[PDB]
Amino acid sequence: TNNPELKFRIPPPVCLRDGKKTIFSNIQDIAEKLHRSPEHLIQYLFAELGTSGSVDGKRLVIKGKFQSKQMENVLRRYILEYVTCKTCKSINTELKRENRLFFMVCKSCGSTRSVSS
Amino acid sequence: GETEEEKRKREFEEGGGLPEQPLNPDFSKLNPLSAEIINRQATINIGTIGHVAHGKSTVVRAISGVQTVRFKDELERNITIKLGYANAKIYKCQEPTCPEPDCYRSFKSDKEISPKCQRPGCPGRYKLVRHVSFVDCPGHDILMSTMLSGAAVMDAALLLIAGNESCPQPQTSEHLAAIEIMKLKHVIILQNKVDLMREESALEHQKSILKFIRGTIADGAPIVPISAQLKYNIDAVNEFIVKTIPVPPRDFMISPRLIVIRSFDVNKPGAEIEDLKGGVAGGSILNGVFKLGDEIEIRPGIVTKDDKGKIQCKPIFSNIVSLFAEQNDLKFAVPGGLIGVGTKVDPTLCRADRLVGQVVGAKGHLPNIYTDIEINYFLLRRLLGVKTDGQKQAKVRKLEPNEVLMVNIGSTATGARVVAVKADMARLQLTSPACTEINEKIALSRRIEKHWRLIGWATIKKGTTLEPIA
Amino acid sequence: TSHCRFYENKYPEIDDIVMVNVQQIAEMGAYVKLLEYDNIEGMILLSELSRRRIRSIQKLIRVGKNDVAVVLRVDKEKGYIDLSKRRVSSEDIIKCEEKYQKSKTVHSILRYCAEKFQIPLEELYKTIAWPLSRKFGHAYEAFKLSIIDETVWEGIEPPSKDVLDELKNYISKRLTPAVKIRADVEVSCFSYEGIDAIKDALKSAEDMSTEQMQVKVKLVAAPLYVLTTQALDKQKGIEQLESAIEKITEVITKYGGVCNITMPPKA
RNA sequence: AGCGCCGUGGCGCAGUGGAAGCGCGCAGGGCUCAUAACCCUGAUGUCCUCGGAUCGAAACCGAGCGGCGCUACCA
Ligand SMILES: Nc1nc2c(ncn2[C@@H]2O[C@H](COP(=O)(O)OP(=O)(O)CP(=O)(O)O)[C@@H](O)[C@H]2O)c(=O)[nH]1
Ligand SMILES: [Mg+2]
Repeated sequence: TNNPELKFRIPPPVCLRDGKKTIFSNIQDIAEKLHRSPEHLIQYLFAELGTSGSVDGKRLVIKGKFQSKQMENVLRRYILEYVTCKTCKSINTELKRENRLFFMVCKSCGSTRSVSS
Repeated sequence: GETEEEKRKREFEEGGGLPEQPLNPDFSKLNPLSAEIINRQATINIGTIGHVAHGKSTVVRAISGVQTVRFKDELERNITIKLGYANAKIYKCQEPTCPEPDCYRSFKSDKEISPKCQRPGCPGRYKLVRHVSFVDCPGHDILMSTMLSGAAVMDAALLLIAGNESCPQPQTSEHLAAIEIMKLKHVIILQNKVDLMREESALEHQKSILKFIRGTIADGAPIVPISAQLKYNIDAVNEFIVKTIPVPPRDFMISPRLIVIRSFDVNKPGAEIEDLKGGVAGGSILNGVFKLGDEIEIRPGIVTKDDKGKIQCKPIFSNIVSLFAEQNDLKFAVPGGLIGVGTKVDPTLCRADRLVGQVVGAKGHLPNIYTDIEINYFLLRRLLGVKTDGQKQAKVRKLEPNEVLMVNIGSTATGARVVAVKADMARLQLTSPACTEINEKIALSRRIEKHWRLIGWATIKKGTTLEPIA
Repeated sequence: TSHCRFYENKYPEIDDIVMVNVQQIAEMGAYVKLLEYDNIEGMILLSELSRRRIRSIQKLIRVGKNDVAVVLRVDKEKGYIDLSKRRVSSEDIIKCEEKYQKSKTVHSILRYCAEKFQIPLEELYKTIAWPLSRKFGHAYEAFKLSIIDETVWEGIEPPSKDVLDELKNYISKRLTPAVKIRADVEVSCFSYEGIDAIKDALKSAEDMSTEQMQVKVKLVAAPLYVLTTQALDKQKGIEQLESAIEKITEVITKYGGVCNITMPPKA
C-alpha cells in the first residue's frame, strides 16, 4: 500500500574538462534529485579531492585535472554512503544538527545515525 | 487557533494528569497494577537481545518513545557499555468496537491516565493496563558482564533476528541460553527486517527460526514480524506482552534489598556548588518496598588493600535523598523496576563505572560478604558465539584449578580463581568482593578465545564469610 | 604634532641599539627616520646592511616598515647618525622590539593627553615622562606602579591637575591588566555524606573571596573541581588557593572521605 | 553541560591597541633567440555577529553565532 514502487534518480554527471579548467553544471540537479543541499555536497566534494575553485552560474568551476569518470566515482561514493542508507533502501533522509556535529535523521523511518565524517 | 502545546496540555489534564502518589498507602492491599503504582512506575522489566548492529535501541524507541540516546562520542556509533532504559505506558482502548489487534497503544512516560484514541473514528479513551521498563542489553561478543547483569535484572525477554542475514546467529543463541540460565521462559521472538525480504524468504526464515527452537528449554515462544525503522505493528507486540507475560511473584513479604547496575553522579557543571544534589545509584529492586527517606548500606562498597595485601571491605552507609522512578519523584518504590536511588553519597562514587553490579541492603538486614565461595556448576556441550566455518562448534572442556574466569554472581562482575574441581562442585576465590543473600543465580564464562565466553551456570552452596568493619 | 623622542637628549647617543622606520633606498643605503627617536634621518650603508649577499636588496628592506637598528657614531656637530642593521645581536633584536613597544605605548597616552589639553607633547614629556624614567628606569613600569600604587607622581610637578586626573583615567582604562590563577582538586572520597561536605567546603572557600579578588570553585566534573582566581598582583592568589586547599582537606579528613590535588596554584 | 583554541585574501602564520599584513598560490610584466631559474607589479578582506571606554579600533572588554580539544555522560 505505502510503497508501490518496491537509486534510480541519479542524474548522469555530464561534466566539462576544459584542460586547465573543469565545469560541472549538473551539481544543482544532483542536489535536487538526491534531496541534498548544495553547500554540504560541494564541501564534501572539496574534502574528497584537495582541489580549489569557485561556484558559478548553478555550477561548480574547479580549475584542476580530473576525468569525468573520477568525479563520477566520487559522487558514487557520496551516493553510496549518504543519500541512501546501506542497510535498507531509502533516500528521503536529510541533514540535521542534533552537540555540534551533523547528525542524520530519516523521514520514512525515523533513524538516528551519527554520520559526520 | 490553539497551539500544539496548548492542545497537548488540554489533553493531558483531560486525561487525568499524573496524580501524586499517596505518602503512606496501605501496602498490604497494594498490587502492581494499582492506580497509584501503575501510573507512575514500571512493574515489569523487559529486555532486548539481538545480534550486533541490527537495532535494539530502535525497537524500544518505536515502542515507547524514550531515547537511549547513546553516548561517549566514540561509543555513539559502535556499542554502548551501559544499559539502555525506557518506560512505556500500555494503553488499551475501552471501546470493544475497535479491532482487537490495534486497540493496544504504547506511549511515552509523560502520557495521561486516559489519553484519547488516535484511531480516526473512535471517541473511546485508553485505560492503563500496565507500565513497563526496558533494559537494552548490549549484544557484542566482548561485552558480557553487562548483558549477564542486565539479564539478572529483567523479568521478560525480547529476541531480535534479522531476516536477510544468515539464520543461525550465534550470540543470539548465547543471549537465549543466558536467559534460560536465570529461569525465564517468557521470550518473544522478533523479526527486525521484514520489509526488505520477499514473501518466500520471510517464510523460509520463519521456518529456520522454528527449526532452531525445538531443543532449547523455551518451546512456545511467540514470533512476530516487526520493523524498528518503519515503526509499524507495535500494538500486537503489546498484545503479546500483555497476554503471554504475567507479573512474576513479587509481594511485600520479602525483606528489602537492592542490586545496583549503574552509577550516576549528579553534578550539573557550570552551576554553583551551593545548589547541588547527592549521588545516585541506578539499581533494580527484586524485593523490598522503599519509601522517601531511608538508611541503606552498599555492602561491598569501599574495597581496600592493607599493607599486608588483605582485602578490607567497608560497606557504604547512605541515606536516600530520593527514589527517582519513571518521570516524577515517588513516595514509595515498587519491586521489579529499575530506579535511581539518590543518596547522600559523594558523587565521585557514581561518576564512572564504579557501582556496576553491587548489592545493597537497607538498615535492618545483614547480608554477608565472602572471599571464598562454594559453587555448584553445570555446563553445556558446546560454546555459543563462535561461527566455526562448518566444523563442530567448540566443546566445553573440564575446568582446571587456578584459572581466572568471569563468574557473574547475580549482577556482580567478578574474576575468580578455581581452587578445586570436582564432579559438579567447585570453589572460587575472589579478589573483587562479592556478597551472598539468598541464591544469586550465577553465569560462568571462560577465556578460551581472547574475549569471555559463556560455558554454563551455577549456584552458590557455601562460602567463607567476611565481617565488615563498622 | 608628532615629536619629542622618548629618551633624554636631543641627539641619539653612540654604540646603542634602536629601531628605525625605513623610507628610501636611493643610491648607497637607507636614510631612515627613527620611531625609536624623534625625527632625525640616519644612514645605513649597504655594507652595514646585509649579513648575506643578496640578489635584490629590497627583500631585506621592505620599504615603509620598521626594522632593527644600531647607532654606532653620532655627528654631534650638525647631525648625522652612523647606523647599521646587521650590527645587532641575534637575541637582542627582541630586546630592541620590546623596548620599542614600551616606549611607543608610553607615547600613545602622552599623545592622547596632549591632543586633549592642547599642551605640546614635549611639555607633557618634560614634566612627566623623564622624571618617571629616572625614578623607575622607564615610564611603562612607572605607569604600572601608578595603576596600583599612587605614590608615583608624588614629587613631580604637573602643568595642571586636569592633565593628571585625565591620565589617571587613561592608565586605569588602557593599562588595566589580574592573571587568572587556576587549580584543579580531586575528590577521591568513598565516604557516606560527601555532597554536604562539598557544599560547606565551597561555602568556606567563597567566604574567603575579597572585594578585589573573588574565588569561585566552579564544577566541571565529579572528581575535578576548578579553582579560578583573579590574582591582581600574582601573589595573593596562591595563598588564597592554598587556604582553600586546607579548607577542603579540613572538611574532608573528618567526614570520612579522602581528597587529592591534581593542579596546584599556577598562573 | 563547563573549561582550553579560533574566527582569511585561496591557503598557513601572524601585528593585533594608527586602520590592511608576510610567505604559498594566481593574473601580468621583466631577463633569455627561447624555456626553466631568477627579477618586479599587482586584485582579493564584513580579520565571525551585536554593544561598550577609546579621536578612533579588527586589536581593549562584554550578551550572541559558528567551528575546533579536553573535562566525560556530568539523574
Ligand atoms: N533496515 C533496517 N534497519 C534497521 C532496523 N532497525 C534498526 N536498523 C538500523 O540500525 C541502526 C541502529 O542500530 P543500534 O540500535 O545502534 O544497534 P545496537 O543496538 O547498538 C547493536 P547491540 O545491541 O549488539 O549493541 C540504525 O541506524 C538503523 O538504520 C530495521 O528494522 N530495518
Ligand atoms: Mg543499548
